[PDB]
Amino acid sequence: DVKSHLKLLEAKKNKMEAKDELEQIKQKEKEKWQKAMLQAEGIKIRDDEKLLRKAIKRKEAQKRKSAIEWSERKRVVEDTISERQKRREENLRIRKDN
Amino acid sequence: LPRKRAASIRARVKAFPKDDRSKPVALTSFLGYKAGMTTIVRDLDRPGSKFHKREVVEAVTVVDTPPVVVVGVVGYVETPRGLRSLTTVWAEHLSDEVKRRFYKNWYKSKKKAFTKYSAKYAQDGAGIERELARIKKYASVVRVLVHTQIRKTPLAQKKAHLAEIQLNGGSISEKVDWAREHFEKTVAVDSVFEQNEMIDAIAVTKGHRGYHSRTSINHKIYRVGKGDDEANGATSFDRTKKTITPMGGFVHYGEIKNDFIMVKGCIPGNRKRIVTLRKSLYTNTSRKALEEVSLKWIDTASKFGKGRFQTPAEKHAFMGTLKK
Amino acid sequence: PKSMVIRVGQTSLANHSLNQLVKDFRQIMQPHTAIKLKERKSNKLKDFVVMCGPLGVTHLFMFTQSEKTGNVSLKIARTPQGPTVTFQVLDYSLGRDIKKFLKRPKSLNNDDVLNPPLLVLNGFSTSKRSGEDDQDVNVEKVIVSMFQNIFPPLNPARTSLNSIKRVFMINKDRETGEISMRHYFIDIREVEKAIKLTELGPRLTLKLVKIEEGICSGKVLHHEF
RNA sequence: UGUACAACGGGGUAUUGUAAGCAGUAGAGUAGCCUUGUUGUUACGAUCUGCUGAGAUUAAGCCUUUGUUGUCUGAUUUG
RNA sequence: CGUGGAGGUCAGUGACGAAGCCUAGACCGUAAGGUCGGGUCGAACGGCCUCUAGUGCAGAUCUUGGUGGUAGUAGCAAAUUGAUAGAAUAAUCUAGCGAAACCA
RNA sequence: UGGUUCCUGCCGAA
Repeated sequence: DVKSHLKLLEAKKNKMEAKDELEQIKQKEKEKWQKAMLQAEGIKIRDDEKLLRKAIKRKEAQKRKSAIEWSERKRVVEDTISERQKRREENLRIRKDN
Repeated sequence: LPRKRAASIRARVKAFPKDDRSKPVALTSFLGYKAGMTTIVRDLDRPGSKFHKREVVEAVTVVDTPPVVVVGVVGYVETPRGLRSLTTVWAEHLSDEVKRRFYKNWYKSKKKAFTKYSAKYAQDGAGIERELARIKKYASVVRVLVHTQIRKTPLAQKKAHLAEIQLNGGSISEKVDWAREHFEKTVAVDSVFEQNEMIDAIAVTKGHRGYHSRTSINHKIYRVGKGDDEANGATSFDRTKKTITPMGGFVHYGEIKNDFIMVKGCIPGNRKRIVTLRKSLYTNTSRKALEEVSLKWIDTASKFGKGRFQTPAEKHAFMGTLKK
Repeated sequence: PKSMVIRVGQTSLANHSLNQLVKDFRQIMQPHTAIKLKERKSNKLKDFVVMCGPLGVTHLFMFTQSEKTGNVSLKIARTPQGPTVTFQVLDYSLGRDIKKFLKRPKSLNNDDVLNPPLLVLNGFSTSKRSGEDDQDVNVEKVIVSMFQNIFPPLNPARTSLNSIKRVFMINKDRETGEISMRHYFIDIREVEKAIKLTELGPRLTLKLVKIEEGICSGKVLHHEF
C-alpha cells in the first residue's frame, strides 16, 4: 500500500535526519550504490516524495468519483420508487372514481 | 456494391465471348503477370480529330507473357439446373509447379498427387479415351485446363496458376482432339491474340479498401512482343537494338525475357499480379476499336529515379569514360 | 528480460557504419531480446521509446556521437526507473571486416542458432578491496548485477544445457581501464571436455565514463574522469 | 539435399554533386629577404586548379548473381 | 368432506414401527376427499355416536421466513500498524470480492 | 378502496 510506502519513506528520512552529517553522506553513498544495484538488478524501487503523494491524490479522487456516482445511483433509485408509488396512487384514485 | 474482399487473388472470368464455330479451334483468354508501366510515342490516325497525323505520347501497361501450357480439359453438359462438369480430363506428366498448387505442404509432402492417374496411361487409354469420346458425345461446351511457366518469370512463387478457358472454336470433338494434341505442349498468345486487339482485363485490384475483382474493358493491344526478339523496345522509327526491359528493369518486378503484351491505358491490380487477358465479348467497331496503330518510340528509361538514357551504350556514349 | 538497441541522435542515424553495429547487436542477442523488424528507425521519434517500450521491454541500449568531438558512445539503460551507464567505444570493428581478415564458416545465418547467449565475466569485478577506493568496487559489483540481470536468470541445474551455441565474454583488465566484449560461436569436440570457438560478429572495447539515471540525463549519479 | 533457401560479395540502375589527402605560382594583399626586379622570390593567404561525374547512398517494397559461406525441423488432426 | 380439542365406545391400531414425509404404485368416491402398497421414519394415533371451535386461502402492492433471475452484472470504503491486489513506469487487462432497482 | 378460506344437490330474480 502507498500509505505503507509513505510510512517507510518517512521512517528512512527520520533515520537520516537523526544521524550525523558524515554518517549521512556515507549512508547516502551506501544507499545510492545498493539502490542502483537493486534497480539495475530488477527490483523496481518506488520511493519518491512527490510521486507517492500524487498516487494518494489519484486514489482519493477515484474514491470521490465513486462516492458521487453511488450517491447519484441511490438518488435515482429513490426517484424511481417514488414515481412507481405515484403511478399506483393514480391507479387507485382512478379505481376509486370508477 | 458492398465492398467485400476478393475470393481468390486470381480473379474469375464470369463470362466468355460468343462461340463462333466457323473459326478454327482457338483460345479465348490468357493469364499473364503485369510488369509495369511506361510511355509510348506514336502517331494518331484519327480524321475528325485535330490530332490527326500528329505525334501522341501514351501511357501503356505491359504484362509479361510466359507461354501457357495445356494439361487438361473440362466439358460441361447442360442441366436444367445449370452448367455442370460431367468430368475433367488430365494429362499424364504435370510439373512440380502444378502438383505444388494442389498441395499446402509440398516441402514435406511425399508428392503423391497424380500417381495413380499416371497408371491411366500405363493402359492403352481405354478409360481415358472412353472419357474423351464421352466429352465428344456429351458436354456441349468445352473448357481447357492451362497453367503458366512461372519458373520462367521473376515471381518468387514457384507455384504456377491453373485456369479454365472456354474454347470458342468449332466442333466439340475437334475441340477435345485439339486439346488432346495440345496436352503438355505450349501455346503462345501469337496464335491467340494479335496486334490492335481490343481486350478486357480481369484482375484483383491493389489492397492497402482494395483487393476487389475488377473487369476493365476495351483496351487496345499495342505490342505482341516476342521473347526471342532483342529489338523488343525497337520500332521502324526507333532503330535501337534494345529490349522492352526498362533501364534497371521493371520496378519491384524483374525483367521480361519472355513474350509480353503492351496494352493501352491502365489496368486494375498492381505489379507481380496474376491478370486475365480476355478478348472482347463483342465485335467493337467504335473506330477506337478499328484503329491500326503505328508506334514510334518506346521509353525504356529508369523509373527507379529520373532516368536520362535508353540504352547503357547511349549512357557510355554520352558520359564517355570514367575513373572506374 | 527483454532488451532494446537504438542509435540516438542525428549523427548516429546519419552514419551507415553504425547501422551495421545495430544489425550485428540485433544478431547477437537472445530470441527474447530479438528486436528484429525494428531496422527502420524514424527521424521523428526521439526518446519516444520510453512511452510504449515499458509495456513490454527492459534494458534499453543507446548509441550517440558528440557533435563537437569525433567519439561515439554507448549507454545502457533500464526502462523502469534505474541507472544508465555511459561508455565511449574503442576500436569499432565491422563483422564483414572480420570476415575478410579471417574466413570462418559462420552460423549467424541459419535459424539453428536461434538460442540465448551465455555469461562469462573475465575478472570484471573483485570482491576484495584491492585499493583505496571502494566505490570502484561498488561500480564493479553493480555492473556485474547489470550483466547478470540483462540476460535471463540462470539457476543452472534448472537450465537445459542442450542450447549452448552463443557465448559472450567481457574482458576487463584493471590496469588498462578497458572493458572489451568479444563473443564466439561454440563447437563441440565429442571426447568424453574439448570445445572449439569461432568468431561471429563485432569485436569491441569500451571505457567507463559516467553513471546517470535510467531516464537519460536525469540524475548524474557518478562521475568518472 | 536443390536452377533449394539464406548471410555476404559482385555486376546493373538511380540519387547527391567533386570525398579525404597530395601538388601549385592561381590567388585580392601584408610583412620578409636580397641579386630593388622589366612576373626576382620566400613565408601567411578565405579561395581556386589537376589528381576527381570524383567521393557517399542504393532497398530496407529496385533488378541480377557459374563467387564464398551456413542451412533443411519439430507440435497437432483424419479414413 | 376436512381440522384442533372434549364425553362415550371399538377390552380399536402401534417399537415385528404410531404420527409425519415422498411415492412417473394400486383402488374407491361426481366432488370435497378417503383406503392400501412401497420407501423414509422413530412414539404415539385412529374409526363410530355426540359436543365444542382461534375449523378449511391464491391472491388483501397482507405478515414472517426461505429461495430465484437480474448477474459474476453494476461496481471495488456501496458491509468487511494499515490498507482490493497483480501488470501496464509510480499515467487498460487479469485476479479477488461482489450488489440493488425490477420481475401476470 | 382492496381483500374475505371445502364440495355437491335443489330453488333462483331484478
